[PDB]
Amino acid sequence: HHMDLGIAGKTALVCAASKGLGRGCAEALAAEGVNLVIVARTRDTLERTADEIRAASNVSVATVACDITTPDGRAAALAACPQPDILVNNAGGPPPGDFRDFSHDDWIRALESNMLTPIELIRATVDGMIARGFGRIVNITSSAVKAPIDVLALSNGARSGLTGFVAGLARKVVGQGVTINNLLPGLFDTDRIATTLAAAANAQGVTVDELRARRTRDIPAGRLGTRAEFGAACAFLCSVHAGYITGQNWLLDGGAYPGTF
Amino acid sequence: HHMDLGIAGKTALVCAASKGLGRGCAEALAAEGVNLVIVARTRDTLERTADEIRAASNVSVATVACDITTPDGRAAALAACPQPDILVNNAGGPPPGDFRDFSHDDWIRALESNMLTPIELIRATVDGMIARGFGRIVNITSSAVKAPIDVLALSNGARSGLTGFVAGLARKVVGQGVTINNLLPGLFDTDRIATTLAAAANAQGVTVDELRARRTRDIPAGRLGTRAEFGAACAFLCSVHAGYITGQNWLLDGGAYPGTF
Amino acid sequence: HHHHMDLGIAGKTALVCAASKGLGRGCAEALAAEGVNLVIVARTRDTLERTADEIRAASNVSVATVACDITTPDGRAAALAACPQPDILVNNAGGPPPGDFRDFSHDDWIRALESNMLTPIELIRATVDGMIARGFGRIVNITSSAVKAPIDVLALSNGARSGLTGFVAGLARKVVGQGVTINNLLPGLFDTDRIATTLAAAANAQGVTVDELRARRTRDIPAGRLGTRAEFGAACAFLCSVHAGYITGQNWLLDGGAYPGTF
Amino acid sequence: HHHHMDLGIAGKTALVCAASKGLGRGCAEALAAEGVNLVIVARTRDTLERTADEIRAASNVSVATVACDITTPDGRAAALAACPQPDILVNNAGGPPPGDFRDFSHDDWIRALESNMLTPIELIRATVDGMIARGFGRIVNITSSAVKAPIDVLALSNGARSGLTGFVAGLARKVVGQGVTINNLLPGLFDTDRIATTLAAAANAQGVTVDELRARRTRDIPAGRLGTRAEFGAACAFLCSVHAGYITGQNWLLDGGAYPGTF
Repeated sequence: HHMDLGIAGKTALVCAASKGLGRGCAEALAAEGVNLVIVARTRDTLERTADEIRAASNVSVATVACDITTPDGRAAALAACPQPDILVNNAGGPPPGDFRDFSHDDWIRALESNMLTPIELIRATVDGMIARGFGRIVNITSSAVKAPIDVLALSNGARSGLTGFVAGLARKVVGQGVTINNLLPGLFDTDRIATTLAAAANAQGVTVDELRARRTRDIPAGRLGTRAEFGAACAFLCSVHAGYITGQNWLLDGGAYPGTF
Repeated sequence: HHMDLGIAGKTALVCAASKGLGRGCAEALAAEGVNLVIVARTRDTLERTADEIRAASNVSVATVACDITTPDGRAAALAACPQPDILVNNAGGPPPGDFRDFSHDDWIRALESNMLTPIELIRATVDGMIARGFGRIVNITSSAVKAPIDVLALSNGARSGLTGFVAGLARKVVGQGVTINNLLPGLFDTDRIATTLAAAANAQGVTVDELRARRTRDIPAGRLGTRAEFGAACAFLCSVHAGYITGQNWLLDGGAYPGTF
Repeated sequence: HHHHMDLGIAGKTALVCAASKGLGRGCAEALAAEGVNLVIVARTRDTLERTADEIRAASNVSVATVACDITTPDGRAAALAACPQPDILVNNAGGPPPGDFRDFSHDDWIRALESNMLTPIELIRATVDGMIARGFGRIVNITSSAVKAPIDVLALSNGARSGLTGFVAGLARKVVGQGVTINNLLPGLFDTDRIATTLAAAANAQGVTVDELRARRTRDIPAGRLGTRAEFGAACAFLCSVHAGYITGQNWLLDGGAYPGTF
Repeated sequence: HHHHMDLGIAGKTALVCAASKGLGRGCAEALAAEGVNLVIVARTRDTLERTADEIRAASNVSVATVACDITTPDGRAAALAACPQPDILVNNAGGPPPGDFRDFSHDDWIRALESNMLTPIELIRATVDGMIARGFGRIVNITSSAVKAPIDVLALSNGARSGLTGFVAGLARKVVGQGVTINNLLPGLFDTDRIATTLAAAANAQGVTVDELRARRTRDIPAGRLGTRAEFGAACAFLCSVHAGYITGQNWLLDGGAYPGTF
């Protein structure tokens, strides 16, 4: 009698889910019987990922290729999934830089991608969850929310704004059967991280294996995270066993962040 | 293909597990195939709880009736479970009061029960976990660690001391396959809470149903927690999917604590 | 007889936002008592120039005024023309009205982010390089105790002030080695004209006496009183002092113990 | 010409623990400059009385000394006999040596809890009722930046100082409405004699120059320097002032930005 998360037959809208942590979340939810609508910008990769999840599990996997940060792209995703039980917010962050070089429009784009679009997706779906007495909102943010990185001012700001908004709203809807929680990944072994690592490796003159050992040395767990274990945490939060858990900021970083809290 | 926590056949030592949250943890672990050694002070209740878990699951459930806060009682528990894979620390807190009335010995007893005994149990078992490349330590503390209650100075102090100790040690052993995490319960529907509630109800002149509605009004989720959902969180932390999670303080309180973090 | 604390900043210059009344005026008056020359900003001219008159009489520093809207590019340019090289910058702005985020338009979010996050960041961007060049800077952002404990009806300022706080944390570690600190002051409930006006409208809306509603909110404050703009300004002045150069990226809660978190 | 900050506590009395040198001496000297009469405590007589001599010459307040061990009942009684009714209490004690908790005896934990948690709590218990009766009290506990970011080799002080911090949080909300505040100061790395002695033994053990090891630890501090006992004492004095009565249960980090957490 293994752990039954109790969400088979529910529906999840999973953002930026063709690769990486979003993909890991979709895979974990489908493995528990959750039907999916998965969103990304690029058609080809999104379709292959859907084909793989569909073949591995026994659920439907619809796809929306769109830019969810625009009004018409957001409407496209919501038309494909108008009444989700589960919403996984997720978006790429802006490139590193010095805030002296960021325009006003740079700040707006970052706030739209990593704060206002998540809030609008919650806005559009939360009343249906309330009416049905069940909802699970999981926002993929970053361990930078706990310890902001110097060169990531844009996502430091935008994701911290989402986190403060979530803290207020989570307490408002939990009594109606809807939880809202944030997952804060540290460094995870995704294709994006790998091709990023290969960028700074050829730049810093080091090998790719050498620079990987350096970033690992700063992780007490001595490894990167995997998209499977991240998806597993997402699935548990979405379960019928987690309805007393809301407004939480779960750090999945192998202990790298040094704070007591 | 539901979620396989991957811990069938492992061994767990669960403290103060004849009733309440400790019992819920033991039940959840046994349901995932974990063989148990369960500890309490009173023989009769401990044996009935073991009989019930044994009958419901297919695992062995050994019992130790002892006072784990003494050297000889701690040795009794460790003799019954010398090499656990999983350790669940758990102990009743001291009664409420005014610190002007607490003796030095009151402080010592509270520190022994809720801080030093957990640390000694970790001390006695962690090297075996390291040698085997796997360990899970879960400390049941309290939501008071995040927002200390005026009349619970003794447990406010002792549990905060354990929490600070854990933060340092968790980062040291995670690379060796051992995680250490704290579960912070809010108000849960246990027999202890119920008979406590009936105490302050006959004292304050109110009904038992009236005082229950009052404490609920301060919980945004509009209900008390259950020992099953608490045990489910413990089981997930103990799983092979949670090895990148350490040093965490997971609040299970229906959103009552108002802080962003 | 006794020495008493010399904050060491006499003759420096502070740019203080929304300084015509309330907490911003408290910071301006506390800095003026330390010998800091002032440029004070507000949208309306009449009240702002009256405040300048009164600070000039009460202190021995120069006070200049800019009536402008710092949430626009033109208003920010006007402020920086009048104070191009501040040693001290106090960011400060009123928050948006409360409501339910399901009734917010997209522009409600943009305006809240502009007022309470992007405008402070832009003023920091425009002033920090001069502070670095002189080896001394003090930036104090007036945010809110709501940053520690958000409530759902203040969704707009919850989000925007939290976003500012997250940015500040990153930048503060980058510039402290060059003599610039960046810290946030988080007020609970303070005895200002704005608060007294807002409280009266809630008492008339709820059908209760102003005394009844004042007492109710005081019951939720362990200190049993409201804060004063003077004690708030005093904390601002200490952060701006030569004795606070090892303090940066902090979020100092001035709320009479109202927030119950250990941290 | 300029007024400069009057902390309003001239003529009050402070009991300052481990005040013969280092951060405790910094707090004593900062309070004496505000007109606060002193009772200063340390275990050894010669250094303590020398410090009293020097503070007396530098200030206009009375200084009394108690050579005692405040970790024992007798030592605490001696301290309270010499200062039965302090307005201000500064708790302060050196922490245990570093090590691996698997090598600690049970008594190692008891002694660490006594020194860094139970002794401060007992001194608060012995002095708080008088502060309440007079409507004014200031308690400042010197803890450590390790309370925010514990490292495993400091397990003993990690646990004991965290336990004190959790107790303080609860009590601080109970007494602030009666005019008593309780706050914690969390030092990072400060330029004291104790630190210089410890650093030299690590440089001789590691086979490196003292300069080499000093530079290495400074590289981990964004401020690029060590803290001073003077700026630490200044923050203590501000918390002890009449301008800090709305501040309680706080944990002020003085570490040059070393700890990277937003909060």
